[PDB]
Amino acid sequence: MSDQEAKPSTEDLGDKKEGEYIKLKVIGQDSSEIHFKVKMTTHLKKLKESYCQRQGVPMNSLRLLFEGQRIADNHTPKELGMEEEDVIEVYQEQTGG
Repeated sequence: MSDQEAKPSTEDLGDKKEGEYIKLKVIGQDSSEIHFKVKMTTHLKKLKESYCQRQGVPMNSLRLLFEGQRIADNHTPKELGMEEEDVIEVYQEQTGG
């Protein structure tokens, strides 16, 4: 009733232990914690796209930011200052409705 979530699109569900990548975590306002695997030299769009894919919500509904800076696509974790945790904060801001 009154839901705005679609079907969760799992991009990856295997090779959790067998791989050379770290596991990041995203904090959602709806008390949601998603864990996904990624490398430190990967694009930042993959981080945001994976998080929204698992939830099944519109991209223009939640804003992802880190330490006050904006996260784009051609950005790198080493540039934004992402450490071992790689955890990003999300804020609910629907464009109109």
